[PDB]
Amino acid sequence: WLIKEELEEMLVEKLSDLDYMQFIRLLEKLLTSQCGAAEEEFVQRFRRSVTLESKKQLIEPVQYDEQGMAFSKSEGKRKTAKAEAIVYKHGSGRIKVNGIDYQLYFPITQDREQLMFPFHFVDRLGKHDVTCTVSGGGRSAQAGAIRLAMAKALCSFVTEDEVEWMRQAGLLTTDPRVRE
Amino acid sequence: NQIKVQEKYVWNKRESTEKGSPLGEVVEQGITRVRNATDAVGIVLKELKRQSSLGMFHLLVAVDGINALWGRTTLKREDKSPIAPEELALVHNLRKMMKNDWHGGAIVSALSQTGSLFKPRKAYLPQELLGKEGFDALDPFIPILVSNYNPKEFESCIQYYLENNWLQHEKAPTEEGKKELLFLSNANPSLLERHCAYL
Ligand SMILES: Nc1nc2c(ncn2[C@@H]2O[C@H](COP(=O)(O)OP(=O)(O)O)[C@@H](O)[C@H]2O)c(=O)[nH]1
Repeated sequence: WLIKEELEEMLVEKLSDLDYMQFIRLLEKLLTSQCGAAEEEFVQRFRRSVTLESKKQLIEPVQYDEQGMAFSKSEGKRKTAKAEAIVYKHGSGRIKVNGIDYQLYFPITQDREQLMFPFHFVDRLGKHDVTCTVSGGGRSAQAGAIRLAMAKALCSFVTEDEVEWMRQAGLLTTDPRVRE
Repeated sequence: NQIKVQEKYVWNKRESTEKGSPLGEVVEQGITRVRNATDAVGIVLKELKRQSSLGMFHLLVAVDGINALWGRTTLKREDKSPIAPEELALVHNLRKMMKNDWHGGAIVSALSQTGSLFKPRKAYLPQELLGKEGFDALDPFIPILVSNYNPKEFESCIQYYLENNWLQHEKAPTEEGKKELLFLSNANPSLLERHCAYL
C-alpha cells in the first residue's frame, strides 16, 4: 500500500494519519468486491511493488573443457585469502590445490574437514574432481575460501532443494568478519 | 661365532683381537668399552663386506633414511664450527657399504624426509632428498615407488582395525564413516592410522 507521505506527494496536500487509514480501508473494501479492470487499475495506482524478495542463489553455468568434460568455476574469499575452484561433474574425489594434493597442501586436519564439509553435506564424496587456486591469507583463511568456492561451484550439479539446503547450512555465504 | 676375523685388530697396547677370532669378540669389545664402539662398527663392516665376497654368507644392507649420509649435519665443534657428514667415522664407514664394489648380497635403502636436515616438508623424490653427491654415489640404482593405499588396500586396513576392535566410534563401521576416513586421509597409511588412533 502507498505510504502516507507519498500519498501526500501525489495529492499535494498534507493529510493526517486517521484520514490515510480511512482511505486505505476504502481501497481494501474496493479490492474485496469484484473489482473490474478499471477498478483494478485504479487500485494499482495506489499499489507499490516493493514488498517481498527471494533469495535464490544464482547458479553458475556449466562449461565444457577441450576433452568434453563438464565443469563449473566459482570464486570465494575469506579474510585476505582469495580462491577460485573448478569443480568437474564426474571424478573420483581428487582435490588439487595450486597443483598440489589437498592432504599435502593442508597438513592440519581442520582444513581438510572444512574442505570435506561441502561435499559431505550433499552426500557426493568421491564423485567430483576439484582444481582450485588460492592466494593470500593464511592456513584457515585459505581453507575457508576454498570451501566457499567449492560450494558455489558445486551448486551447479545439485538440485535446487539441495542448493537451498546448502544456503541454510551457511555454505554459500561470504564471511564478512575481518580485522578492524 | 661362525664368522672369524682375518686381521689382527689392536684396540690398545694392552688389548688386541687376534687373527681368526670370531667376529663376536669384536662386537663384544664394542659393547663393553664404548671408547672402542665406533671403531668396532667399522671393523664389522670391513669384515662383512669382505667375507660376503668370498661367499661365506649372503649380506643384506638395509639402511632406512639413507639420504642422511650425503647431506649436512647439526653437529658442531667446540669453536661452534660445523662438522661435515664425512668427518664422522660412523658415517664414513657406512658410505663404503653403499658402493657396489662387492658381490654376494643386495643393498636395500629407504628415503625419508621425516627427521631429515635442511629439506622442505614436501621433498620426496630421490634427487631432491639425496643431493647431487648422494645421487652420484647411489647411481646406478633401482628406485621403487611407494604410494597411498588403493581401495582394496584401504578397505583391508580398516577391516584389520575393525577385527581388532580398534575403531570404537559407532559410525566407523558404517559406509559413511569409511568414506569420511578415506577423504580425511586420502588413503595415506600414516594419516589413516593416526586418525583411527583416537576414534
Ligand atoms: N682401534 C682400531 N680400529 C680399527 C682397526 N682397523 C680398522 N679399524 C676401524 O675399522 C674401520 C675400517 O675402515 P678401513 O677399511 O680400514 O678404511 P680407512 O679408514 O681408510 O682406514 C676403520 O675406519 C677403523 O675405524 C684397528 O687395527 N684398530
